[PDB]
Amino acid sequence: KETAAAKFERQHMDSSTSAASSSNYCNQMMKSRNLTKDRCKPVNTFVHESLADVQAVCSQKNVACKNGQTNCYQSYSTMSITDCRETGSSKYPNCAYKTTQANKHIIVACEGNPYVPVHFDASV
Ligand SMILES: Cc1cn([C@@H]2C[C@@H](O)[C@H](CN3CCCC3)O2)c(=O)[nH]c1=O
Repeated sequence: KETAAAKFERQHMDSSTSAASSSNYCNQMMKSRNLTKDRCKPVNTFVHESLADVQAVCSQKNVACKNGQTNCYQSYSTMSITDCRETGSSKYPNCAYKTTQANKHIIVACEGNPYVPVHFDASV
């Protein structure tokens, strides 16, 4: 069974590229990480930093989560990320995405022992 920590890694980690992420990136990545299986997931962010660096965000700047919970943390440094957002003409099962690379602070929710990222909240 997939732990919440594992699901965060599958959905949100891509340390293998620094972000040279082509226009193709989101179409390929959303599919291979199984985010287009039951529907087209509308919005999803991939972080291009080490797992150690992203996990360390759980000990960084504590900020309110969008849902009002208090277990969110914003990175002190900007990180290389790619936002994937569904196009208007995207129709399941042919999920289509706009790929946008940026350098931004990430906000993640953390839980558990060890205290690790389990949700991607936002980038700022
Ligand atoms: C704003 C933003 C949201 N997401 C997320 C991942 C997943 O937690 C979220 C789905 N939310 C669930 C309720 C509202 C939307 O899209 C991202 O992956 N990147 C973002 O920049």
